[PDB]
Amino acid sequence: VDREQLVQKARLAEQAERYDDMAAAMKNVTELNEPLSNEERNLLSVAYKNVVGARRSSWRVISSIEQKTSADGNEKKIEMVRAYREKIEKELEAVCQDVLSLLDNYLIKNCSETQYESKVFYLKMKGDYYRYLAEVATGEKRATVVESSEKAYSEAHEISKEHMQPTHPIRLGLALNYSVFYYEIQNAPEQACHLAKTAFDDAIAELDTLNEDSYKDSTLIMQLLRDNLTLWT
Amino acid sequence: VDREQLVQKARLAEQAERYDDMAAAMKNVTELNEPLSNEERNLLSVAYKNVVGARRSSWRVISSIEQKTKKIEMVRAYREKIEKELEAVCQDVLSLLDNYLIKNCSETQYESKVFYLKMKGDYYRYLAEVATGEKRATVVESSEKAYSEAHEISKEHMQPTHPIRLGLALNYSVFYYEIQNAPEQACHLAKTAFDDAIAELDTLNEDSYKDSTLIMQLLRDNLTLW
Amino acid sequence: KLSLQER
Amino acid sequence: RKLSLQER
Ligand SMILES: COC[C@H]1CC[C@H]2[C@@H](C)[C@@H](O)[C@H](O[C@H]3O[C@H](CO)[C@@H](O)[C@H](O)[C@H]3O)[C@H]3[C@H](C(C)C)CC[C@]3(C)C[C@H]12
Repeated sequence: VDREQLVQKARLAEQAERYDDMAAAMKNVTELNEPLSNEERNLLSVAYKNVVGARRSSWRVISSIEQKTSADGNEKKIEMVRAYREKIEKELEAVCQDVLSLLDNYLIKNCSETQYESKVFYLKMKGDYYRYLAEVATGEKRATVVESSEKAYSEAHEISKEHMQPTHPIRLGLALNYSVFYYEIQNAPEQACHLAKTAFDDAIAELDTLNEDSYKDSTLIMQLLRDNLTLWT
Repeated sequence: VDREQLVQKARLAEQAERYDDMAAAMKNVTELNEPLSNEERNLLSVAYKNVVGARRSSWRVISSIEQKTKKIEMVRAYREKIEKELEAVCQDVLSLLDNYLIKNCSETQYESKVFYLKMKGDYYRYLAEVATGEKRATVVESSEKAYSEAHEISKEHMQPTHPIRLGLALNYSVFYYEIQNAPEQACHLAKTAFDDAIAELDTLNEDSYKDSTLIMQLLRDNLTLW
Repeated sequence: KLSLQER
Repeated sequence: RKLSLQER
């Protein structure tokens, strides 16, 4: 039940597609107050993303049912859909607050000044899981967590711009989700198009710097950046 | 708290892929002691099939990793943890069969009795996949009696081209192959049910003909694989 | 599997 | 589809 065994369990849960156990195993490894390896860092992020992704997918389906049958006939059935939707939000908000707690207590705190890659990695997770909370929010509760995601992306944007190559996967992934936060959340298409094209052109300027070790990860995000830029114009 | 909304909740859980909630809603509908309709019976079946199916896939992946490979003791622990969940889901649906579903089936509801006896044999066969020692022979004899009783009822009071009768023969052949390890008994029932279905294949039931031909394709694909 | 896989 | 980077 040591650190090596918990990572082995998280590897098994990913093979068994039991992402709930995978996120629970990597949560305990995070709670060991030790730095996370690049493999352990990716397994922790993949686990919670699939867990929160399952609740987001279920929420979009049920919320679409409410938008369709707003006041169509039976009102008691809408009460069942509303309580089912609010139960999904309670599970989604609990998973997000679980990730945001591990970041600001075990991951961001343990990051040194020289660990720029791990700092931008965890800062984008804070911006992502706060954006997911902004997806489920109304009134002041939305803008309260939107600014929490605005400060998480903008801070990582200033850090990853200086001490990181423009062709780095974490750099491109940060600019991708940041443009998504500017488009879907803030309804600012001009800010998203400019930010996406800026990181895209910055990556094109140094295409010769791609190493044979990790290049498909970089080309995939650049392809996603070009796809979103083509449909946003 | 009513019956109609629990069925609506099960439909919403199916479209949200929350099969755990779906199996819970149909469990409450079944626990209302009222016989399930054709759509409600399929909702309960599909729900627990996806629930026990996800546990079987995770068990088969962990078992294959334990076979291909301080590091093993944890794999065996993750195996028994999934086994505990798999056995809990099986004993849950098996209790719904022996108390609510089969009990509310008269001796003349042949189509419903074959469906529930096949389901009893399926989830007892699922227990035979993870049981060891005398616990295996106990649930294998239970799955045998459930499949045998369902086979005799469908052999006499049912049509050879019935999809439920064909699906029963498919799972009965799978039981004889993957559990009893008797490919002679497995291919015998599959070929017998296939020949009896082809003999009356010209009827082409307008109600559901694609479902009948699809199960024959599954019987045909199993004959090619074996 | 080889069994009748439902929806 | 989702415009964000999906974590495969
Ligand atoms: C919160 O933002 C963090 C993401 C930002 C950048 C990205 C880098 C680290 C990337 O390198 C990772 O990819 C590694 O993990 C895979 C499998 O886990 C390997 O296929 C692969 O080779 C390996 O590089 C990816 C990934 C690629 C694009 C398909 C999806 C998200 C993930 C997991 C994390 C992060």
